[PDB]
Amino acid sequence: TNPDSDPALVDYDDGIDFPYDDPPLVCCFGAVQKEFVPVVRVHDNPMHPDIYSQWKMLQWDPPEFGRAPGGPPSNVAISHVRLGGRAAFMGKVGGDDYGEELVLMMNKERVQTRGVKFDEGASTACTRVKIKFEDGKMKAETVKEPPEDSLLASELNLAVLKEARIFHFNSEVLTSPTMESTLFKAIQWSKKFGGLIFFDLNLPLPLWRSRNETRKLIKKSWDEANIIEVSQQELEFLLDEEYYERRRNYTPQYFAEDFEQTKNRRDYYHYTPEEIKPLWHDDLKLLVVTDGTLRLHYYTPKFDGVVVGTEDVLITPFTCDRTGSGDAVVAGIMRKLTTCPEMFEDQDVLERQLRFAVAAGIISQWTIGAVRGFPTESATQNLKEQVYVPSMW
Amino acid sequence: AKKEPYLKSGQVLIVQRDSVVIRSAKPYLATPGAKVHGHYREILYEGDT
Amino acid sequence: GEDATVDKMCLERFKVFLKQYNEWVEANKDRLEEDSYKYDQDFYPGRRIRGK
Amino acid sequence: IRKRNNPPDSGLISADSMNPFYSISQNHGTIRMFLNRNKESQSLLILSSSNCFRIGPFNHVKYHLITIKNSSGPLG
Ligand SMILES: [Ca+2]
Ligand SMILES: [K+]
Repeated sequence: TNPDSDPALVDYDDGIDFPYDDPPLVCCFGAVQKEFVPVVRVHDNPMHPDIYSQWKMLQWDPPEFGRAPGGPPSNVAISHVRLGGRAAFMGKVGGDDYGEELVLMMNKERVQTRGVKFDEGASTACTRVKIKFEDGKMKAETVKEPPEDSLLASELNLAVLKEARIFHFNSEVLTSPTMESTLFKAIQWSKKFGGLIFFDLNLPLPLWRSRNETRKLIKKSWDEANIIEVSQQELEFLLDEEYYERRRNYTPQYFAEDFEQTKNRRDYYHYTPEEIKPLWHDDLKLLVVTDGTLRLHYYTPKFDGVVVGTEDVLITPFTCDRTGSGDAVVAGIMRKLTTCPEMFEDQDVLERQLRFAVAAGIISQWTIGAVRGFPTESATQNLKEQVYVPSMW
Repeated sequence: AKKEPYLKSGQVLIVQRDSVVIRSAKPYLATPGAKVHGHYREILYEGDT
Repeated sequence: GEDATVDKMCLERFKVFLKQYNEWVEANKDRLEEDSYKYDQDFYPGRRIRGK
Repeated sequence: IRKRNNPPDSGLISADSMNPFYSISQNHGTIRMFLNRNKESQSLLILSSSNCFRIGPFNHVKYHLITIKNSSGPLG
């Protein structure tokens, strides 16, 4: 009954004897926010600084890292429920109106907020910082972490962790010393009850500074995640950003080595498992690399491959929004993993079910706002059947 | 042969011991009585008749 | 036949050139190969044979 | 013409930005150019990796004393 104890002695037990209700529960762990795309990098050709009506042009011609941006784990939980699954969110919010509103936001989405703790003496999504002028450059230091980054290990809901067959978290929690300590306890509990660990990187702005520095931080959480989702930019940044850029810019001097190279299409390079060896480990049951919704490069210990997808943000130019697309594809993966255990060891069914995740991401790009337009399961299933020939579904 | 995949349309530009380099070409079927616009080896741009 | 073998030949001016040529080859084998990579992106017939 | 006759000798003081070299401190493709005499001007085409491609390897070539082994090289 002690969340902060070592998950090796007596479990939390309680009076759960009847079978859990299908579909299997999924726990999404971390901060709760609306919108708040974490993956931020420097991009060229900016639009007008003031005229935000022109910024739609960067939605249908997006930065390559922002093709299918991820979000807070709440978006994954909300999108997972709309896909038919059951999701429970674990985190801490303040006692102010926003904390009530955020919890109300997840409650209306049928997301189990029993794992959400309330910090009365805190302001939701509010970080108090001190501005210091160091070496002639203005900087800031986190005086007090927000309640999202202030979930103690003793506040974990073991009932959620025991039922949750998949435990999901982002790399944003790794930017908080309090949450990083709490995360490993939650992972330890989840492994004890048999749940799978899902690691959706979604590297925030600080973690893009250096490859060596970032890999050191990710190292501990990477080695204990059964399922890992990364984007193409994240995967290349972790291995070698410059090397893969040189391959894309390479053009044969005299003639193409094959007919397809003459077409000079977009480079949908499928990384070999040898290039994945530095990031691979024994417990990694599945790794997916998402080039937006265009390519889903999946990797398993037994096999690997790529699932081709599409994107049509231009079909609705005035209501297209890339935000939350990465959450939708992640939620689509967990939706099918909890219902098709054969996926981890059957490549044919792995591609078919991943197309559901592709279709979910496509719909999520057609509406302004992430949680506002997360696709329904029937909407996602219909798009999958329309987009793909019946042999692929 | 049976094992080798099909050859894309074009002209054999380079012949080597094992591999062959092809310059891409697009054949257009023309019936008798048609009028070919342009002399031999004349440069045609996209959209030119 | 036997009287036509190499040991009956002078070839000294050419032999001295071979002595100079071999010395130059050793001191420039690596230097020339690096220049080929630096300037010629892809190997083509007529370019320096490099690599394996 | 005849660079002597260059009032550009005073052109630098006008709107020019030539460096005095005392304080100043991909695309590929072969030329496919031929002379069509009906134009009196040679026309140009570019052969690059977007036009010429390599067909995969296959076996299409079918071959029909005080000395060292024969080796391709100069004779003198
Ligand atoms: Ca992601
Ligand atoms: K959206």
